[PDB]
Amino acid sequence: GVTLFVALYDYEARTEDDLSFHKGEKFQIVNNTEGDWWLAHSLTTGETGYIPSNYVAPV
Repeated sequence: GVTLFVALYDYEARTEDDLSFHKGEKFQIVNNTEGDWWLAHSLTTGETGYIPSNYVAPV
């Protein structure tokens, strides 16, 4: 099945296509083949955007 990811720390986005999120927020990863910023879909907000991959861990 799928691997969800959980935020380890809060984060405030600083660029246009990045998500802001809270520790504990969960994500499905849409794309991880373009570097360390991953396109992710938040299970809290329903939004899609980039997250720093070191801010999450697999659930």
